[PDB]
Amino acid sequence: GSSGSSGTGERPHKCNECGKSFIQSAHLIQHQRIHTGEKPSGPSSG
Ligand SMILES: [Zn+2]
Repeated sequence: GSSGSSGTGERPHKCNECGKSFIQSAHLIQHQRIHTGEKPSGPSSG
């Protein structure tokens, strides 16, 4: 059991991709991007 992000000082917003955290949502909503980029090659229509 690797305890991570356990202690004092937490945020109401956390990334579901890696697990990071941010004070404001706008901060996270933007970060999550680093995980999902643009792939116009994929077959997925649209
Ligand atoms: Zn992340």
